[PDB]
Amino acid sequence: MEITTLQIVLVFIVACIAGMGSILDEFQFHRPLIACTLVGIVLGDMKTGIIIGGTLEMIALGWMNIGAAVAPDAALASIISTILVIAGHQSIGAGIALAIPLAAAGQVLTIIVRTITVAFQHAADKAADNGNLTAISWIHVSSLFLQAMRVAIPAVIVALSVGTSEVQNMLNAIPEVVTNGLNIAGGMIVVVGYAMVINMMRAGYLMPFFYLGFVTAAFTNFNLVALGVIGTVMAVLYIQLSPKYNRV
Amino acid sequence: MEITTLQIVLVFIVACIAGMGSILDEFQFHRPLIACTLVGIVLGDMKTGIIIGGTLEMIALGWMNIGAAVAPDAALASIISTILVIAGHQSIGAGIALAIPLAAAGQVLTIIVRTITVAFQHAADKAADNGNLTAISWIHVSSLFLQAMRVAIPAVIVALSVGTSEVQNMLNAIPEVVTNGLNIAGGMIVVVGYAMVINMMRAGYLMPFFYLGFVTAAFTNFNLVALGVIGTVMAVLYIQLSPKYNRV
Amino acid sequence: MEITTLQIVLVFIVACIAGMGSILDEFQFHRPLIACTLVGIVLGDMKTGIIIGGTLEMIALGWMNIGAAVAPDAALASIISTILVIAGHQSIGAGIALAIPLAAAGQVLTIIVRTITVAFQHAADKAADNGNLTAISWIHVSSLFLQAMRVAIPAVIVALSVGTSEVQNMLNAIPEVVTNGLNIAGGMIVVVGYAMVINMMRAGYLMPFFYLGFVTAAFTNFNLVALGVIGTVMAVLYIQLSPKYNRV
Amino acid sequence: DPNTQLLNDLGNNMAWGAALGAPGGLGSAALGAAGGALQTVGQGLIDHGPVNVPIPVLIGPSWNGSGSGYNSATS
Amino acid sequence: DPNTQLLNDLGNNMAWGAALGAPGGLGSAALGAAGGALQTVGQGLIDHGPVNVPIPVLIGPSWNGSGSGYNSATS
Amino acid sequence: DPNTQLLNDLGNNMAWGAALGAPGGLGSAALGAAGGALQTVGQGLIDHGPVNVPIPVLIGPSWNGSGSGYNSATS
Amino acid sequence: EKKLTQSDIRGVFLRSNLFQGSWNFERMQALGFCFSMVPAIRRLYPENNEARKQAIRRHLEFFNTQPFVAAPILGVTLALEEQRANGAEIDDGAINGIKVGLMGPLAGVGDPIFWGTVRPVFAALGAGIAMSGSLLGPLLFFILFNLVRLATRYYGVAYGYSKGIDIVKDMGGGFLQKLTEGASILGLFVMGALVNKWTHVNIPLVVSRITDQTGKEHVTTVQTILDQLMPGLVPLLLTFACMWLLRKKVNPLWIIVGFFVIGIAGYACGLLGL
Amino acid sequence: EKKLTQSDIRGVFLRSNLFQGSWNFERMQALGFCFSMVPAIRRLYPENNEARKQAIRRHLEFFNTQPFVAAPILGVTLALEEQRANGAEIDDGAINGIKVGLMGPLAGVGDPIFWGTVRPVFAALGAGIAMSGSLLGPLLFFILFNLVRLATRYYGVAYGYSKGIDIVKDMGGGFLQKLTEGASILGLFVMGALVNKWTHVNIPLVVSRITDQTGKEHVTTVQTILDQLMPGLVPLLLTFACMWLLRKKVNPLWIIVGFFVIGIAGYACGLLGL
Amino acid sequence: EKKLTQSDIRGVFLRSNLFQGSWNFERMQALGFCFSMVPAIRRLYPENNEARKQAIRRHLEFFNTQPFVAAPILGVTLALEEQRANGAEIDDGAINGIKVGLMGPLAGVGDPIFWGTVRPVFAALGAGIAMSGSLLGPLLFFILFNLVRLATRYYGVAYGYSKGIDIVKDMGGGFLQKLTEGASILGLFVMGALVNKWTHVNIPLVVSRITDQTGKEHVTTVQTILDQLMPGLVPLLLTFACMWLLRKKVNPLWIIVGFFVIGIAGYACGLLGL
Ligand SMILES: OC[C@H]1O[C@H](O)[C@@H](O)[C@@H](O)[C@@H]1O
Ligand SMILES: OC[C@H]1O[C@H](O)[C@@H](O)[C@@H](O)[C@@H]1O
Ligand SMILES: OC[C@H]1O[C@H](O)[C@@H](O)[C@@H](O)[C@@H]1O
Repeated sequence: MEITTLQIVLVFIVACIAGMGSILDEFQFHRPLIACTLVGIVLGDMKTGIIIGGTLEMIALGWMNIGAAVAPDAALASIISTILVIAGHQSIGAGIALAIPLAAAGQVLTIIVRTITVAFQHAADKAADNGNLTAISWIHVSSLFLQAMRVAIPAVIVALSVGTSEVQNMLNAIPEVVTNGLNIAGGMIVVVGYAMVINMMRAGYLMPFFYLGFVTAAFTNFNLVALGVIGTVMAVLYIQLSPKYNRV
Repeated sequence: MEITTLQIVLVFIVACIAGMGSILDEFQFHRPLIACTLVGIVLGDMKTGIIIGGTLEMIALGWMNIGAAVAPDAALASIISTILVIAGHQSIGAGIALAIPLAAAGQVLTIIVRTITVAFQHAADKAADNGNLTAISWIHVSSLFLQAMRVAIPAVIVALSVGTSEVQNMLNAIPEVVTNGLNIAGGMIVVVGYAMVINMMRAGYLMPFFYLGFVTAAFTNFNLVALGVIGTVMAVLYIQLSPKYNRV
Repeated sequence: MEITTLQIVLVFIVACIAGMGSILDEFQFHRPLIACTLVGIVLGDMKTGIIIGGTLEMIALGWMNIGAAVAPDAALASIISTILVIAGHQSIGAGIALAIPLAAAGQVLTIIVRTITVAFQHAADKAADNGNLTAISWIHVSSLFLQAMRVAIPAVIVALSVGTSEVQNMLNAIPEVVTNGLNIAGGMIVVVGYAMVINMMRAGYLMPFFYLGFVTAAFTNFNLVALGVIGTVMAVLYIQLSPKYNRV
Repeated sequence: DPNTQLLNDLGNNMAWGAALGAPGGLGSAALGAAGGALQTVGQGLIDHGPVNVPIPVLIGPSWNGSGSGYNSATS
Repeated sequence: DPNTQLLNDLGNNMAWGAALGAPGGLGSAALGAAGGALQTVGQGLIDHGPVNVPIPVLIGPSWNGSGSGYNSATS
Repeated sequence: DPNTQLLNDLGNNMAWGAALGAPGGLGSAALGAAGGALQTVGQGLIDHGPVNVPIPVLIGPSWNGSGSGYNSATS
Repeated sequence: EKKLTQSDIRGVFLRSNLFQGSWNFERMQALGFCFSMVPAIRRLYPENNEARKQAIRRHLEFFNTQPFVAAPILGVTLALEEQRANGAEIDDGAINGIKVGLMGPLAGVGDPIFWGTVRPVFAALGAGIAMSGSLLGPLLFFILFNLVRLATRYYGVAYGYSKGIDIVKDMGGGFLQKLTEGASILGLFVMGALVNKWTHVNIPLVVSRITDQTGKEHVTTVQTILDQLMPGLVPLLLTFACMWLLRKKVNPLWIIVGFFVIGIAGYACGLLGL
Repeated sequence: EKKLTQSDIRGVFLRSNLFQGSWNFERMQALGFCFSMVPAIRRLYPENNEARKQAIRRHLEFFNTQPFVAAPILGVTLALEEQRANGAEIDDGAINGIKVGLMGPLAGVGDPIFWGTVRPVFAALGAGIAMSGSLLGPLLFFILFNLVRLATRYYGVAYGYSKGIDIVKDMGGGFLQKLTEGASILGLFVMGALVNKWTHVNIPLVVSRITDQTGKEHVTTVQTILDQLMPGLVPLLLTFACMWLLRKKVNPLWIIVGFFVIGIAGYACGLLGL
Repeated sequence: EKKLTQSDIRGVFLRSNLFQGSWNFERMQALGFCFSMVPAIRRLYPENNEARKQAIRRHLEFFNTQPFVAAPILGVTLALEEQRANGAEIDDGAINGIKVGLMGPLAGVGDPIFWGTVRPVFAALGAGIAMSGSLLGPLLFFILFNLVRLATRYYGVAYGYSKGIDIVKDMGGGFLQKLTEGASILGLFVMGALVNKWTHVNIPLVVSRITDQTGKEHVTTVQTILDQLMPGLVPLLLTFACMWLLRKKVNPLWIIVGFFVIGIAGYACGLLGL
């Protein structure tokens, strides 16, 4: 099918919202359950969009971002796959077969943008020395635009060239090593955020509680709720003892 | 078979002893292993009584009373079932089929009596204001009589009307909701005794040990013996620390 | 086959080295992987010696000596079995069938020698009162000779009478009760070394940590590495608290 | 058709909840509209009934190599 | 017949144990009779041998909904 | 033949490692010879490849009655 | 001065056999505790002046524990009351304080041992022997259980009295508060464990009904989710609710009645399962 | 004096919706934290004298936590900054001290609850309902998730401010250091647990290949041995390496780039598995 | 003054290779400890006045630990003896105190590591390679094990001496007692774990023999009941019995002989199983 220019503008807007929601992680506009239905509404049948979103959500569960470990980015997959299904006339299974390479591509793109925003952070540092608060507000809200374009631009390119199968070919440019290598790297970058927090805490004498938390998670069946309860109990009891506080 | 009046008196006495032992929980005269054999002795063959007691004990294991949670009361079952088997000429399996409804009925009766004895407790309160110790002794030992009659009266009614199957019909008056509802309620009244003890302890700063004991029982394989050992160890070590005691 | 006198001398020397290494437990000259190859080299083919050592090592894994609990002593087995295979012309399986009774015999012999060396210890005590250091050196290095002969003498007796099957018959003198009784006894003598250390520590107020270590090893999946980490953490935290040290 | 009916129900309930909270003030208009929307979705969910999905709880970032499902305890 | 024999044995042993503790006093007559009865039941149990029952240990009030048998660890 | 070749390689490598550490001193001659021997056995092990044995870790004195293999957790 | 005769310990021991027997839902086992101390209060307070009524009211307070391990508490309070009647000043909150402190651990380790391992082991032996139908079954159970019960009662009273007359001999050395603190810690730990172990709430509202494994049907309910978050969470919340209600001076009888009504009605409505 | 108007709390609440949005690898979520406090610094420091620049630089420091549970920290720092601008002396290391102390536990229990149980439960309900294809799926997910997110954000800001204005009302009673100490203990415990639970390193170098059980093939690798010694040992060593590198004032960006290169190259070389 | 030459450390290192070799059941590894310190006592006490005999008797006391991790203890006592001979007053219970304090943990984590993981890993590699029959098996085992043993011995002596000369440089700061207390805590913990893990008592007296599951036969013994109560209870009681006997100044040799006789006789009588 062909797409009217009004639908192109609408899909651009939906893609921008999904892109911003990808980094904000607040309203969940980037989850497939919402993005797929919005694309389906602006493109045609809501029926297919809702079904694709429902099917893709079950895969996308557990696509958490955890402290500098970037997940496979459900936004780009959930948008481009439904554009390909509703407009490109493909089966739902065929479209969902494209969810994983698209997720890897979106992961690469968002990693690049998150390295770029360091320039914005340093510009905010420079604006601090002048005590300019409005500059800080503009710098913060102006770094969302990049994350919006990150999803918006490919989602317009795909929509404009739907009468071709070249997207599936471009999906093979990232062969296998980066598709799986990124997840492997993310299996270790989870450590970095915790390391930075611990380094900033500057409490070396409380480090025994770190090891205690480590081995306890390696040989027991404790939840994270249970571990939170235990940690609170030990904090309270440590403060009750510790004669630094119980001084006459 | 018919029952001589001497055997009626003897079964009344045995029922009274079992009823008192039900609440005392001291000599275990209410356990089927003893009550069944005593009824068999006073009624006829010891052989059948012993066998019924042995078979019913294996069911009655784990019919503990735990702090205001009342168990299904083995006394009434163990007495009436053997009266029905030895005198009413039924199979052992048929008599033991009646153990559970009879247990539920006895549970209801003992709950009612345990609510009644609150009047005795308040009478003891009133006797305290006069400093009358003999009144306290009489009030305490006079509250056993109700628990004796609780088992004695039905166990004489059944014996006198053994030539009828109306007991099995009266057993269907309590349909299903109270038979199972009482156990469900007892799945939560175990909490009340502990709550009352904790409320009376008035140690809010030691409450972290409660939660510590909770989660430890939810995610580990520790015994209650092991948990007792651990609790003693933590008590000793807490006292060793805690500068409130190690004051120069 | 017959054995030349030079090979007899060489096997005597190898047996002496293995015997001393049995008690020293330093260079692992008593492990079958080394003793078997050395005997094979001095006797003939290295091929068979290496293969026998490799096969017997997998059995001998976990033949640790733990604090007055004496293991089945791989040295005597690993020497006599290969002498019987290479010189006595038996199958490897048949020789390794003799590993366990020979291990039990060596266990008996080393237990006897370890009780004998108490006389050497008391002689060192007497030499202390004269302040004679050279006497102490001679007494210590002279108690190895017994452990060397312990393996050397049977390993020469066997080599000199290889043209007879009497060794397999002498192996049946220790019937079954001492072969298995020694391991059963060793299932409890592991306790004695720890008991002696604890008795010498003279720290009764730290004994709660013993029980804590006991039950933790009975109901959890913790390693010994994990238990070491936990013990270090508790030691550090106990010292951090404990107002005996945090005194103003 | 059912989707349009659901949308109409949502609109009506949100408007009614906003109207109910008018005397309380603008700070209560939101607390009324939110209640209306929540009641709409709850009523719809109750009508739908159970669901044929695994319902995961306390999962982690299983996309790297971590365990999958309930406490990362599945290899 | 075996039951009557067991009763006679119990009576004889309790009487003998009470007699043995007579010089100690009334406080030891009980400690003798109890020992006699315990020896009777122990000898009988040893003669009987093993038993065909599950022998439960550290069970709880499984009649509400708790786990059944050894630490309430059986659903 | 392979065993003799391995022995010759070990001798050559140990001699070379000892020679390399001559300027450091006698305390470094040992640190050179040990490195040579270690490199020899490591190269041989790499050539051999994997092995068909269970490779036990953290075992205990299972010869009395204790559990066998990895933390004495096998009855 | 006034001291407890030997004859007044057996009197406490003999009366402790009927420790329960006046068991209420309001003040469980309290009247039994006051009943088993009558021979002592009859000696320490020979007259009805004012201290007799105070002594009686002191022991008609809530007291719940395993019936067999209550002899040590009886002995300890015997020693404390002897000292307090002789003149040494033990407030009023150190007697009830030690009683309540010892109630916790003794009930927490008494039930899983006596109603726990001890009674059913002997009962199972006796029942198995009784399957053939010999008197050895009931006789074994009766004798073996009572020789443990009587021994623990008598020697618990004796040991508790003897050890409690040493706790007061160094009054001012901070021993009563140490003992109360340790007993409270251990009791809180074991009660927290037992609340999880021995309670059961089941809410069988089906949330998902996936069907696979050629018909395993894998039903999940609200209880499944709650158990994945924290096993026994609902009984823990109920414990806190009961504590809050008892704070507001609500009679325990109404709490128990409410629990019975909730259980029966919830099972009837089908949202409490089994 | 200068105090925060009610209108300046909503301003902090509204701006906290865009808490991320400037998310760097260098100072993650820091610019968002400084952005959501602009309406406060605009009131406490009306002029650009010198304290305005110090106040701004104070909040452009590393700050990483779960986005939803950051409202309490925002409220607490609002209270602290109000007191510090009014005159009471709060150093500079007690503000950043409390911020970093609260960062740990809130990120350690925020992720396994919001990205953990809360989001996928609603998402699974909505997805299952969406399989038939009704709007109730997405609407359910959207409404139920946002009614939790907005509630926690707004009431976290309010509660954090209210509770933080009481921590300073008794300054000198040693409350800030107590809170920092407790938060650090809990945070260290949960982070230690999460480092083991949520990381994965796999080294698939085959060590032994025994073949038995009619072809079970029982392959063991280096990872098998390491997991038998201590599960998650390699990520623990990597945590210590990262801490050492951060000690030496290495930019975190190069650490992250090195991690990406190591992962990709190791998978290409076949010694990092999956 | 008198100080230890470099040549007197190698002398201690070289003699520590024969650390065992006079291994008694009475004072295990004690004569080896006194033998490996001869080159030091030969320098600190050049004459036989009275301190030489005291120094010798100080080291002929019970000393049992893993042979490889005893170099640190040797170095620490070298430093302590150097300071004590130079004049600083360390008495006779801080030397033996630190020795016994370090004996515990080093034996508790030395055995499960050297006789535990380290030796059988190399032995299994060598044995597997030796199945084909190449010299690489024994050579691999020998070289890899001795390069760890020698390294740990030499550098343990060096590190122990160097770190022990810093513990005394601040004498009076309460460091020796801190170290002794910490070592004792860790040692007690690990020994308590090992008593449960590495002991085995089995009493195969059949209590019940239920037969079901078409012949599973479900035999239960006394050991089954004891293991349900507390695993390893009998070895724990035996540990306490041994400690009591050692309190009464019973020679350990008779305890060991009694254990051997009990084991053999019990297996013969059929009440000790396997
Ligand atoms: O948990 C730490 C936190 O770090 C960043 O702010 C984001 O990745 C969040 O999604 C994550 O929760
Ligand atoms: O355990 C508490 C205790 O409460 C009451 O006294 C009775 O139900 C006992 O059976 C129970 O043991
Ligand atoms: O572990 C204690 C230690 O005791 C003795 O020295 C020897 O048996 C060693 O093998 C053992 O390691």
